[PDB]
Amino acid sequence: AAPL
Amino acid sequence: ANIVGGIEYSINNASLCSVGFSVTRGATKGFVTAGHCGTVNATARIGGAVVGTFAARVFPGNDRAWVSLTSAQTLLPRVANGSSFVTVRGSTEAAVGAAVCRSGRTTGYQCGTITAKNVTANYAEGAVRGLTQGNACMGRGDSGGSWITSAGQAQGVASGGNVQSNGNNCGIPASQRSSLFERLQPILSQYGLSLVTG
Repeated sequence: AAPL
Repeated sequence: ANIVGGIEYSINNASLCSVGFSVTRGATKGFVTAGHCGTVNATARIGGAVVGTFAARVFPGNDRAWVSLTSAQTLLPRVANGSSFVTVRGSTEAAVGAAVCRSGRTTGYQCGTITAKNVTANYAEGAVRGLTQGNACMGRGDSGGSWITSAGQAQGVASGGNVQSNGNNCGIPASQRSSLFERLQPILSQYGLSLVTG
């Protein structure tokens, strides 16, 4: 996961 | 500008995010969105016009923010779905297994189901805890947008997910997607906000  | 869940807005003429939900704080108009979208006092613009500034945010730890708008903005109890709208009726939190949709400027309106709650995302900036996970797809730019049930119960604002090289998780099977949102309830109580409903 990454912000979006 | 007419404020609707899902539309694009820019921050300091650089980044793009999506509007989560129209809300009020006493006589002040605002919208909730993701904390990573801006810092306090960053300027928000909708279709090239200044509409307000970040009034508070928390990120990482949590991923939330509210933008206080100028008086000229029109708050609406709606979320974009293509050319149509989903009406906001309230904020009952749905359970694991419930169907949910999200709306944002990059992938439009996508639906799927909630698969887990209280998830931790390890973002480069620090961990964000307590996110709920759904398997509706999302892309870069969808952050801050609305998560809502087709019945109009607002669930939260998009935070992040396992995007691939094309900028989204829409080209991978739903079973493999992790799309995360920050719960709306704690944002409303933290900032003393009221949702606009219809």
